[PDB]
Amino acid sequence: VYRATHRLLLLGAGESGKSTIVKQMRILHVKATKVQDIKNNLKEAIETIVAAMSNLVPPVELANPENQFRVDYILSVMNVPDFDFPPEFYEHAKALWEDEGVRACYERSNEYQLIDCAQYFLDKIDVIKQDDYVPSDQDLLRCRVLTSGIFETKFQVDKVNFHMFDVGGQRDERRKWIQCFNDVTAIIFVVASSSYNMVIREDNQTNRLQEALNLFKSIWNNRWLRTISVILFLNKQDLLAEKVLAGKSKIEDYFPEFARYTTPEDATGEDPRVTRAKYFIRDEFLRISTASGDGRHYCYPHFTCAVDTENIRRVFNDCRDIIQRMHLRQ
Amino acid sequence: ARLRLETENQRQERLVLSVLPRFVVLEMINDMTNHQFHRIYIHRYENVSILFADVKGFTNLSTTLSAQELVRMLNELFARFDRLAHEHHCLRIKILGDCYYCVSGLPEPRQDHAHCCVEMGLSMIKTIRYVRSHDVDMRIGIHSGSVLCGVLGLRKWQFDVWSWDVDIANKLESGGIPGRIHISKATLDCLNGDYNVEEGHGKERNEFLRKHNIINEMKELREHNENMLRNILPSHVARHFLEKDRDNEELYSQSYDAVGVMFASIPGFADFYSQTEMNNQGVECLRLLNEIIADFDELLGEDRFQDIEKIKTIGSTYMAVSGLSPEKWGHLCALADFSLALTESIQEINKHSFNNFELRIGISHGSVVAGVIGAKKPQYDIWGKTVNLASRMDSTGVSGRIQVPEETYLILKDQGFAFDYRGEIYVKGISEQEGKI
Ligand SMILES: Nc1nc2c(ncn2[C@@H]2O[C@H](COP(=O)(O)OP(=O)(O)OP(O)(O)=S)[C@@H](O)[C@H]2O)c(=O)[nH]1
Ligand SMILES: C=C[C@@]1(C)CC(=O)[C@]2(O)[C@@]3(C)[C@@H](O)CCC(C)(C)[C@@H]3[C@H](O)[C@H](OC(C)=O)[C@@]2(C)O1
Ligand SMILES: [Mg+2]
Repeated sequence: VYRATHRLLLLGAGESGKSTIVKQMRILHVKATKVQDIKNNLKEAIETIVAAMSNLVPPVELANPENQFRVDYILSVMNVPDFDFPPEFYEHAKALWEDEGVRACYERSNEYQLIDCAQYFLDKIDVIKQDDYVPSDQDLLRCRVLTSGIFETKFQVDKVNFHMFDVGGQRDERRKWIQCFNDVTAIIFVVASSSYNMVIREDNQTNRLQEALNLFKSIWNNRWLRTISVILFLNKQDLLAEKVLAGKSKIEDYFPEFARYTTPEDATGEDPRVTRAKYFIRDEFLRISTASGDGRHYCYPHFTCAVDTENIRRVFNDCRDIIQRMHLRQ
Repeated sequence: ARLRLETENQRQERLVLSVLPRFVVLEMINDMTNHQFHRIYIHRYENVSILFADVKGFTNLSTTLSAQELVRMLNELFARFDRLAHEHHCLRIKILGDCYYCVSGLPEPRQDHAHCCVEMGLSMIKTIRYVRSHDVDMRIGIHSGSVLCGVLGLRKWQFDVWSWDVDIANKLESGGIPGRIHISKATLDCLNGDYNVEEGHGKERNEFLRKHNIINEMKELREHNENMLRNILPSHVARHFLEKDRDNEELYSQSYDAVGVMFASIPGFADFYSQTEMNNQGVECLRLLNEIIADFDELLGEDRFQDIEKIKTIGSTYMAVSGLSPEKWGHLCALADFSLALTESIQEINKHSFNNFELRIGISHGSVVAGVIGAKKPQYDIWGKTVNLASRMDSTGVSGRIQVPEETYLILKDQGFAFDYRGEIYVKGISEQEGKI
């Protein structure tokens, strides 16, 4: 029954949402440390905000001098990795978040590296002050954690067995992927879309999306993975939509071919720019696929949002039909 | 005609089955009668025990007597080695320089490896007694664990075993205390507690990982077997081994004058190896290694390198000789091209994978003695001073760069005169080797 187990793996750059998509799929159908992770994600988010408040090359003003004491407090607790969760510091962080300077720094967070969930996590401070509420499914899927070792997850659907292979995206872990390049039914490629504007934290020069696209070119053209027909799940679509609707940043900041690009004919409340952005990233992946196509691997782009559920289930149903087709070796 | 064909086919099959045990040769022969990866014949095995040997005084005897007599004594000692080993349910894996290792119960489960330990003690005392009639002392390293067995490459396949346990055994033998065994806990817990053993080594090896040293159908079958012969052993040696005079003449040898030797190594592979729970037991790592070696062999067969003959592969180390078959110094140019092509091949497989691998290359020139050292198992081999000179030039080299002996050519430029490495025989300052220009 080796074939009957549809084993498939996700490959992509760091913070592309693969672990989140695994968690969302798991809760869609098949603790104290989790709450700790919520708190720690909040801590690092606010820490990075206030560190880049001053470390940023263009200085940003502070709303009120009275919060300079809290800024010094957070600077003192910056180098400290101790797991401190005092209500006083929660009140301090609440005071900072209502300052216009901190909000402006968050809006200017595109210059440095910051976790994506921060904003949402920055609205959970009032209820995380109590530290007693049970986290919701949205809260669980908003949690941020790193993945280094490759992970396998059981799966069952329509009375058949699937296997999830979630691997790391950091360059240090890119050597481990060959450990699972064999006998895999399909590849579920996941690339963070809204992270087009970010850059990698491994080098601090190259864009996260550019690095992801180069990794996709490597994976698709790999001389050992030529009969597996990768399936594309571009995550991060909701943040991409809100970012383009914001208007502060656009794809032309990094890819003027988008400015030359025009909307395709396969368009599906909406706006032209967001639709053509998602379609353009899909079309760039498809261009890399077809230009390196060999007649055996086929790319089926499908737009995904990990935090969403209806989108998750719809795209997962489409992909499950695709995997059911490919299983028979048509 | 049918009887004659059956007899000759049986003889040829037995010549193969001298090496390459049944459980893998069956899979190969099944594959010949009719893939995202190059395919590999490794199977996991448990409850295996690894012995090791190494002449500690080979540097104290290689210089004294010539290569021919040294080969004579090495052949007689290794013939005793192999016979006494086959007496005690032990099968040689390979012979490399002076090293010699065997496993316990690989084709089928078996234990009681201490019998082979006392057997090794008796054999070693016999060898030293024969030699006295020069320091030829040797160290015993035995470790128990689980291994992966199989063959790699598309030319000169040999039975080989890879694991972390065999690495521990290699380190145990490399420890020292000649004439005494390394009987680390993995063997004490397995064998028994009634055996009298000491406290173990004080400190000789690097304190790392805490080793705790304490008619048409018959014709088709004949064609398949002939193909496998041609893919295992050299043509003339295979012809000599097919007919009589396999055992009547113990040593088959010949000395050659204008010979070159090349060694290449991949030090970083020990980095990439990892025996976790997801990748079965590192089988994917050995798949990558088999891909590398297959690329090297596929590069070998091309028309641009005809006078170079692959001999053996020690781990990720490639040994290739030149001048053995005379049919001028263009063959050393061919060896240099071989090294350059190997470097480009490993860089290509670097870029195809997602890690970094580098090659250490050492070339030497001189006169060698080439022959077969094992009558029961056909293992073509080389010996001589230049052999260990090349081995040291490879081991005492810098990764990603090619080291060269005294310059005897000018076609493609070299660089790096100021090395003056101490070596092991004497100090010798000779340049290094880059590409064509
Ligand atoms: N708002 C929003 N947040 C998302 C979305 N997708 C993922 N996230 C959040 O982004 C974070 C990063 O996801 P994660 O799964 O950790 O990336 P990763 O690729 O596994 O990280 P790595 O191991 O490669 S470094 C998660 O905490 C998740 O909550 C999304 O579509 N919308
Ligand atoms: C590829 C396998 C791996 C990682 C582990 C292993 O068992 C080895 O193959 C042995 C020990 C093993 O094959 C026994 C022979 C010999 C020649 C001692 C090998 C080399 O030491 C290899 O190291 C090299 C690369 O020289 C090494 C150690 O590398
Ligand atoms: Mg992850």
